[PDB]
Amino acid sequence: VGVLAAQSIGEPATQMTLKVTSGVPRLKEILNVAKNMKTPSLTVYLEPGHAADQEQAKLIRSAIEHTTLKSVTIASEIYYDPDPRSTVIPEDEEIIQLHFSFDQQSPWLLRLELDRAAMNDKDLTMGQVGERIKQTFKNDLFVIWSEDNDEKLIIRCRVVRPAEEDHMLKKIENTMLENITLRGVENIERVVMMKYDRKVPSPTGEYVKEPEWVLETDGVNLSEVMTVPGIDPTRIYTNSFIDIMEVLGIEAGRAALYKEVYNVIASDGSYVNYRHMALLVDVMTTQGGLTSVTRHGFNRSNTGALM
Amino acid sequence: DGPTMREITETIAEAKKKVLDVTKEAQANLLTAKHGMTLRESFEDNVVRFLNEARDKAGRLAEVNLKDLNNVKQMVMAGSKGSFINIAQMSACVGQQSVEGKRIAFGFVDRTLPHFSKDDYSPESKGFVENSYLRGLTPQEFFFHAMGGREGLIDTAVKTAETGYIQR
Amino acid sequence: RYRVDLLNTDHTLDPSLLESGSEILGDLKLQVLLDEEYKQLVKDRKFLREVFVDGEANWPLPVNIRRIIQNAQQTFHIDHTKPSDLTIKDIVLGVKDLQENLLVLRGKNEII
Amino acid sequence: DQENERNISRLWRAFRTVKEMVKDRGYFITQEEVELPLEDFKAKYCDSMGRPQRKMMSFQANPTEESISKFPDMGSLWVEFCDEPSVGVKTMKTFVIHIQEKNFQTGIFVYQNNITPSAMKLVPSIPPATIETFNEAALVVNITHHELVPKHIRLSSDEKRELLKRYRLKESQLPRIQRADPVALYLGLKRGEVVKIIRKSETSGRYASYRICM
Amino acid sequence: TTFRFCRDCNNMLYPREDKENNRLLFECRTCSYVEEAGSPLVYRHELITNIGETAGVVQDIGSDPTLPRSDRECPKCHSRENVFFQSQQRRKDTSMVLFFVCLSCSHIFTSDQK
Amino acid sequence: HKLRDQVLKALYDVLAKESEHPPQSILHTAKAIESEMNKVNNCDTNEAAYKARYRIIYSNVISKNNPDLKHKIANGDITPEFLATCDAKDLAPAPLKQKIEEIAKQNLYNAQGATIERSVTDRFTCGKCKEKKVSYYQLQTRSADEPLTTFCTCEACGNRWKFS
Ligand SMILES: [Mg+2]
Ligand SMILES: [Zn+2]
Ligand SMILES: [Zn+2]
Ligand SMILES: [Zn+2]
Repeated sequence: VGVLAAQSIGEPATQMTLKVTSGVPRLKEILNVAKNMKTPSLTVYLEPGHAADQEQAKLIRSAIEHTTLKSVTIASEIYYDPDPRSTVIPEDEEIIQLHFSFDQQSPWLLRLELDRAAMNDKDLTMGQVGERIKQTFKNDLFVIWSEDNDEKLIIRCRVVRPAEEDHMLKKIENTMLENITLRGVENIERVVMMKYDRKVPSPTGEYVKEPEWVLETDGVNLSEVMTVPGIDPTRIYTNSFIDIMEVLGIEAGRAALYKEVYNVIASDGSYVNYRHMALLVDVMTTQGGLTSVTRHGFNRSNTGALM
Repeated sequence: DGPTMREITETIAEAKKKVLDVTKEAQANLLTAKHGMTLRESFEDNVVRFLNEARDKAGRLAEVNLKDLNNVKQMVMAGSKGSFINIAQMSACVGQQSVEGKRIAFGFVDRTLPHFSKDDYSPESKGFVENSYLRGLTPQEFFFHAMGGREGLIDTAVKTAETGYIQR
Repeated sequence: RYRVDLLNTDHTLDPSLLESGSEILGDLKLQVLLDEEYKQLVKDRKFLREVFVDGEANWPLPVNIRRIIQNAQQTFHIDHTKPSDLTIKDIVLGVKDLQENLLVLRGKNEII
Repeated sequence: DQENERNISRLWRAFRTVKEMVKDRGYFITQEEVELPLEDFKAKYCDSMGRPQRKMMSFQANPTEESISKFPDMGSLWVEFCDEPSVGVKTMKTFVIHIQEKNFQTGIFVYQNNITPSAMKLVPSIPPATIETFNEAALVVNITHHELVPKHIRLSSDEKRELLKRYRLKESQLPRIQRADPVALYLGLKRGEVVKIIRKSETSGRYASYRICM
Repeated sequence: TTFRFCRDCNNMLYPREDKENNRLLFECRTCSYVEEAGSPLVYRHELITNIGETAGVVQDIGSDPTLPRSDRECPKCHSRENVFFQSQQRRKDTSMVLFFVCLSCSHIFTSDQK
Repeated sequence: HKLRDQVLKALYDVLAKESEHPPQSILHTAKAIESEMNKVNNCDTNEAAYKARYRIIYSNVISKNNPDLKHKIANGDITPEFLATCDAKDLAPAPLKQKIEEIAKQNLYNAQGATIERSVTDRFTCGKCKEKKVSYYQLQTRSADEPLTTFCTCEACGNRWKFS
């Protein structure tokens, strides 16, 4: 049966095509893990209590997607401001008494400006990010920022310590741009919304194509994504079946793996009976863990030396 | 039939006219800039969708005109070989040959082939195929046709070795 | 489609379909048999709706039923008028007879 | 408000998950107890305004009548939530001494964050008592309620012996399951235990299967 | 933002701060020449730009025969001849705005109307 | 009493600095003490969020655009209201407001993704629902010995198939 299954699954691999990786290299990567993905896409369904609430969907995407300073940084300039408590720049003067209503610092001003649109698209106000950059050090950085409602959002920061300024301040600038997370979970990228539908049992006892809203992405994680509120933890799903194995369990892993391989080979040239595919999936999972059929993978087992 | 031929002609012509209108709208900078993809990508999507609708509308018209004693229509709806796509392809138009979805790339600078003027996105420019088989081609269309076929051959001749390895 | 009520009104059979169907209208025993197999069927419906969330009808399966009963019709030459010689008792016991008589695993223990 | 509220909610959900874990491992809990309202738990186990006092709502539990019916040996189990972010060796030492004094055999521990290996080294002490550690974020979501995982169920050694003598196997060719699996730590099983698994099959719906812990 | 050079010796000037008079003094690291700075601006990163679609113009663009020709006029000289061509910047998100250069007014103008 | 004197002095300054002069200075310090005593009602100088709301209202006053906030806050728009408002986006001014709504509309559009539309015809028939709403698409897969595949999909339900 396994031999017949192997020949059956082998036949339509010769009729393949070559966005999202498909075709022969995708099949090879799936069958021959390769702790590497090339497509970290993971699917997320909302809470069913939020059916078609677009503001809810974008609130969720703002909650889930990681950003940096560089996501919102445009204007990053440096200045020499001699008076510590009076600005040479004539625009920033009211903010002095805004924050002024702790002296032994360099008279060197670093100054950052962001986008209003790229600020509140992700639904964060500038007060808490000024708070965030304040609290991440609190010891070395005297940090001043404006109101939200100003025409140009500004950050004023200085190094405080009771010659040798430029390169230190440049490196600290580079560090705060490259490292400081804002919200979300890192290794997750841009996220978009499709208007999918789903066959759903009717209250009168029939079926109906009903719309709903979904989340897709370009990054992979599992240990954090069910934690955030407003999310179905159950029906989450990812192509990257190794992570499903590791987080959930090997039975869920083989189910997900069979689902993925069925999708790939049913993209075209479908179909085959389920039993062959299931036999293959379960025999390559039946060792308590994933096992690619390599020179090293299944062969390094308690198995006959001649095979 | 000749009247059906000129209906094919004017169908392709109005497709070209709407393409020109969309290009003009792009060239005056005001567009939707459709969500998800980029401005140019949306432009490519619009022109591809327009030309494909042109092609198969032409094919539908040709097939419904075609007679009941037509022997190759008898062949195809009899089954064995050929299809509606084959008949339309060989009788009315070809559609834009392409490699990997994008139409024929800017090989030389600023343009497609060195034989047009600079900086064009017209169906002739990139090389949407106008004519059918029967009336002939222009050399540009001939060349693009060769491009697509050669792509098919090379992908087959690599995938055969790869699928043999994975099957074994 | 499936509701049969031997003493009630709306889903009652037409007794022109069975010679021994007029007199049985109101019998308790036959009604109990019909009701319990009806409950069996509705629990099966719930089970199927659980084990397929979508609702797909067509599925791969062993031996076909439609064509085999079709050729049964066209070989033993059923007409359009005669009520059958069948009994409700015969049908509802024979289905369970064949139900147990499908035998894939020869064995004796509880697990088998 | 800031993340105080989601911290409270996460603790609430973790408490929920632990409760169902103790339930389906076979220990007598009212099933109604797991749907305790979030605001009710907040009022019940916060001190003044926003601080939950994790040391005190930790609770004891007992095997069900059916649990004793299947197996002859489970003592009572005991759970804990420390407040310390990392876990101190002396704190866990007091914990394990309390477990030994109260004569329990199952260690159910929850850490806020990482624990030193100098605490981890005396974790496998005092046999036959066994000790286990979970993370809250690891137990923020009840894993079984994900629809992809099938049902899981435990066996007796008697039933395992019956299974072996029926299918004529010998103990090794049967498919395995890792000890470090999430469902394995969910069920708390150790080596030598056999797990029956039922999943919703697509040619017969209900379908037997078997795994051996290793 | 430009890099001044010491007029006594053509070398890259560096910023260095006065110790007490609180002024940026661009002192040469080669020679002793020093100069006060006009603005407190020193360094500028500019992580976002959108620039480069226009330039590269020679005074005889139209001398090349390969550029196409149109009949829209220059809105300074009203001559109907023209040379049109697209952006000189090539990113994957540059626009299909067009640039129109004439010979009579010798002027560059566009077709955007937002 | 450092905060309850500092914010009172702040409102002393931001009401004396107005073109709307204070001859009713006792009324204005009544307004200030009302503002501060409802301001503490969130925090009573015991919560760290006290200074944030103060910064919001303070810089909204000192914003200019707009200056008319001073006039409307001296002629009405009572101060215990304007802790519970949290209307910082809503006020000072309205052109910035409609700018924000345009921004939000633009972002909500641009977060939407790819929606390739799958042109259909009635030429073939589905397998699941057997409808002639075929989301057809055409492409070549196999070797040189054949034409295209005749790929098929139903858009009425989702049924993908192929023709021979
Ligand atoms: Mg061997
Ligand atoms: Zn010099
Ligand atoms: Zn002109
Ligand atoms: Zn359909």
